[PDB]
Amino acid sequence: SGPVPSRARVYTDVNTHRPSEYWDYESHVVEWGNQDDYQLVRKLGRGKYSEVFEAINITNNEKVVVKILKPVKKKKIKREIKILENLRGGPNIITLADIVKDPVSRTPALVFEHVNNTDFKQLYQTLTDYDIRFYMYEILKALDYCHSMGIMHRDVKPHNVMIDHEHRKLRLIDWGLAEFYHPGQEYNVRVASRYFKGPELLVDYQMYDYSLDMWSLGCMLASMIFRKEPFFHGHDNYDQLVRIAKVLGTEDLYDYIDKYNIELDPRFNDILGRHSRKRWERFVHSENQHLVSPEALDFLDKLLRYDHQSRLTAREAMEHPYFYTV
Ligand SMILES: CS(=O)(=O)NCCCNCc1ccc(-c2ccccc2)c(Cl)c1
Repeated sequence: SGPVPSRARVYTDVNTHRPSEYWDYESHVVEWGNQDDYQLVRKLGRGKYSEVFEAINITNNEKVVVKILKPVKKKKIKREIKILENLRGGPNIITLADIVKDPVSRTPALVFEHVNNTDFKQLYQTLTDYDIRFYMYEILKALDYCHSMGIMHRDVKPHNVMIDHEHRKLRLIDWGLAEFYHPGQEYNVRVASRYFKGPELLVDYQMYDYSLDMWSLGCMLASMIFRKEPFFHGHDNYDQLVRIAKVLGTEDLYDYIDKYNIELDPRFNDILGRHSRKRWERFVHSENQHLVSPEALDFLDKLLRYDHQSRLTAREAMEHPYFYTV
């Protein structure tokens, strides 16, 4: 038979009921601006096919962020531009302000609202249980919103979450891997960053949905409340599944792959082994006990499930008792 088909439990047909103009990014008409309105200040980082810079919009003396894209694949740039335009104004979503080209080098660049990020390697051991609840809820607002718009982010991780702690401002960034969800579509599993990859990706189950972002969110929450970064520390994509199996156990892994009739890659034969299901309390230690609670453990247990259909949706997650104090 092949693998059993699957579809999202929420926002299943949002793109189906919309015109082609919304989701057909290949037909989208991009109108470039003039990069002369912007003066580059400093480098903020470097990605696989992008260099991010802090800049000045000289026409109003306002700070902006400029992402210069290595134009490796045109279809992918068009996809990101369309999704960004589509999501513009959503809660906690980076705002694409302009799209410009270097008049001379002709390289594409995306211009965004400036976010004053506070350091990730400093924003730790000062953060409280309340702060973790607060920021997790702000990320869920972003996720429920983009999922409601028929988009899955597919690269949820701490590097893609910008926080201005002084102003308690959060922005979900880097929509370069984002995609339109269409029920029954088979997607490329070479998405997300290793530590944040959902079991569906590691077993090569192509018919995934929004729930993939919910696995990634669980990995970020686990690393935050247990002070273990990353939580699942795989050295490769095959080893990544083994690290998950050391926590969730091999019994539920076999239940998952049987339910979807997934063929497990021969490379897992000699590395998977047998593992018991671990209790979440096993990860509580003196360094992290002030951040852990029965509510946090119950919430995590509902996100970190092999079965992508059994994971909380972003809206069910926002209703969880872990967020009653927010
Ligand atoms: C250089 S750049 O483009 O600004 N990127 C760099 C991003 C820096 N990340 C900052 C970050 C992201 C997430 C969380 C987090 C908060 C609550 C729950 C889970 C995670 C924290 Cl503490 C810090």
